[PDB]
Amino acid sequence: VSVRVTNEQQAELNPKGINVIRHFSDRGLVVWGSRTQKDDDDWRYIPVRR
Amino acid sequence: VTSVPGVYIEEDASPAMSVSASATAVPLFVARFTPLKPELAGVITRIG
Amino acid sequence: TTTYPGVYLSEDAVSSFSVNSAATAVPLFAYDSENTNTINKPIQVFRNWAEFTVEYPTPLEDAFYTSLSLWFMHGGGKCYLVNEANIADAVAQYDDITLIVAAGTDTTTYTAFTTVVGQGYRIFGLFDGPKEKIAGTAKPDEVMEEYPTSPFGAVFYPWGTLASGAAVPPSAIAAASITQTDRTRGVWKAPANQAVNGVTPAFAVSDDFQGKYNQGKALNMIRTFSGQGTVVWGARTLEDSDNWRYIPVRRLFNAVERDIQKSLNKLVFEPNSQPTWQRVKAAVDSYLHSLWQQGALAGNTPADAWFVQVGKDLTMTQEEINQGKMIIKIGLAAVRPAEFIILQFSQD
Amino acid sequence: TTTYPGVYLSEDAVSSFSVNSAATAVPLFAYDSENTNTINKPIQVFRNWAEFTVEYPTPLEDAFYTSLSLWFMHGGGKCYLVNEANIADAVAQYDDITLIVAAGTDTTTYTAFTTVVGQGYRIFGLFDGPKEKIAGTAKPDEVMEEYPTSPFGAVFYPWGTLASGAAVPPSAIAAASITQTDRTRGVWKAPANQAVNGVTPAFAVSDDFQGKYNQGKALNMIRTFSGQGTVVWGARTLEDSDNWRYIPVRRLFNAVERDIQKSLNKLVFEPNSQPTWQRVKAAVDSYLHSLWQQGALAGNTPADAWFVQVGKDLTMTQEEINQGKMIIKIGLAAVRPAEFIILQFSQD
Repeated sequence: VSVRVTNEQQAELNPKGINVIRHFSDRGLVVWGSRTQKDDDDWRYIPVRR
Repeated sequence: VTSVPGVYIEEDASPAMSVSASATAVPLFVARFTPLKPELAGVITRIG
Repeated sequence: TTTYPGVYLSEDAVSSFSVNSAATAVPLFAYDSENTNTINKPIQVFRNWAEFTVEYPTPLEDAFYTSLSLWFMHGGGKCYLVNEANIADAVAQYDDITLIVAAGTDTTTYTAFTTVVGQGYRIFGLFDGPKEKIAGTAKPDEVMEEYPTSPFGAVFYPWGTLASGAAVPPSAIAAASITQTDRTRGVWKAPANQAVNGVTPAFAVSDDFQGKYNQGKALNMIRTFSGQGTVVWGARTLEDSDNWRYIPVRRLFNAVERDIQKSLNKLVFEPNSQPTWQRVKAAVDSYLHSLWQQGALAGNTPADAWFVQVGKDLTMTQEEINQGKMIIKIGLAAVRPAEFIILQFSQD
Repeated sequence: TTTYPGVYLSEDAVSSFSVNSAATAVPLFAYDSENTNTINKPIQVFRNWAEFTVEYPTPLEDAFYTSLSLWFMHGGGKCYLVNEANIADAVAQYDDITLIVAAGTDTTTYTAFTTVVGQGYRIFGLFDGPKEKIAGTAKPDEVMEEYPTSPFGAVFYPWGTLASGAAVPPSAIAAASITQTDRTRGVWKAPANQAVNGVTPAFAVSDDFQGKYNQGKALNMIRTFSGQGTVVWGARTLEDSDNWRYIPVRRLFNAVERDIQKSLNKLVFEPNSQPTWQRVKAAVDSYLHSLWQQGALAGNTPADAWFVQVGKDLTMTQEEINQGKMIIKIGLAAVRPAEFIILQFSQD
């Protein structure tokens, strides 16, 4: 990745829902989080929308 | 309390207690003695 | 998709899963920052006795040199060595630490120990005792406020002396007793009566000086008997509550979840439905049933020994399913050491 | 609209809603404006121990350096640090502040504390005690008029001394006891018997000097016992009225509304009709029922534990509906600590 993100600012970016590309040691890069933009309980998740 | 999805670990804490008995013995004596060291002058001392 | 005519084929979507056992013993040791006869590198990784000798060619007298030489001599394995300012970093990275021992450091070690407990890393340290010769005239408590009260750790007083060379801090002696225990017979049995070799205690304690230090806190003396010698004695943690005593019942719960949490990382973001709930419930109890026959947790009719439940209205009702949460609860009753054996005679 | 022929489709208009739990602990600390060994920036934001060390490389002796080092060492999280002239701005912006502690500041802190209470921000501070050694000969009251009487706050006298370094103001010691409480078991239980580690009190108080300072106001001493050590003792707020004592029953009402007020911001300007009234009434009690099984608020037949009502003529009659108002009222009975335990023997 270009900039290395850590868990303590994952807590801030996982609300106001935007997703994140993470890096792990054992399995390498992985996508993470599956939340859409607007955050009522109607559709907060990618698959329930799709 | 939970923001990053991950997996979280958690336990149930409780002060759940039981009662066990001690012994009704081992008094103290307040007679006069002759101690050997000056720190044994006026403090309670355990004798086995 | 089904665009063109011909022969298509699909395969299965998801397969089974289960948990992998353990490692149960990877310690990191207590280097000293002001020490000279050593490398300025903070973090070293040692795997066996071979590279430890080529790095340290001369026999030294320092507390860390006498500690690793006592770890490897009773078996041992992959052990680390970090300075006393970087425990809070080394635990959060290497993902396999179990023991934090103190090789003759007390002041700045107790702060870094309770730091990584504060984030909940599920670790179990073990500490040193006072230096020499409690006189036993009085004062049972004032030697015990300098130790952080927590269900993680013990003190191991009598300071074995290692009649070959210089003194050995007793965290190394206690850590050697765990190594030949989990390799021999499980982790639920206490590092309690397995003997160590080549180490003699410097003092002869008593039969009754154990007695007044058995309540409140957990001095856990090292006492030599006739026949079996220089053995450890007493497995007790710092509190006296009826949930958390008995060091092996702590390490049983400490190692029964670090393999479930390691395995369920590949099951997140899975659909929270009915075929998931009947698959985790059928995968956890197949690990506990392998652990009940081995004598780790006691009880007949093995529905009585543990319980696992996961559902839709017994737990995690409809509104917190819409927030994505998937909560479970399992509970099990472990074994406890038979520390006191009383026996009654009669006539009938 | 239905202009042209063809296949149209619509979807649902409104969906369900529910409240999200809490944060329960975000403190801002008391910087000193005249201090030199520090940054001239008024507002700093610290998230964990990592950036605090790279900002402050040397160990200092000031009251704020000894306070944050005691916060992070017992766990802790996202904590702020503002100067003592800008509390009234920092609370109104950052939308998550819970605690206002005093790191050795009294004079200008008490004015800025009662300022943000005056707008009704629903916050809970906690203060320091007197400096050293109430002689106990006389004068139970004259040490207690310099503290602003309000149902928000406590004083925590005995000034723990932190035998590693210099002294620690007791607001940091009290704030560390809340951190390992809400993470362990809820917020309705008092920061009362959970032990802290690495801090010894400078004084030995008494058994009975607690007694004459337990009425009127709430000295709430820090006393060391045998076995468990250096524990906090007594959870009492500044007034003695039978509605507002017992610090955990204040924080229960303080945190049961900051999640409802946060959620209902997306429900304003909604039509004040019949399908609204039966939806808020069915969404609030589904949060209280999750809170009744957890042991937060006590009572059988959970219609007795709380009540929720919303309607057309039981509340908010026709004329104040025409002004737009939508008023509700809910009421619930929380739990209280068992501060006094008396037990009676007899013969029957």
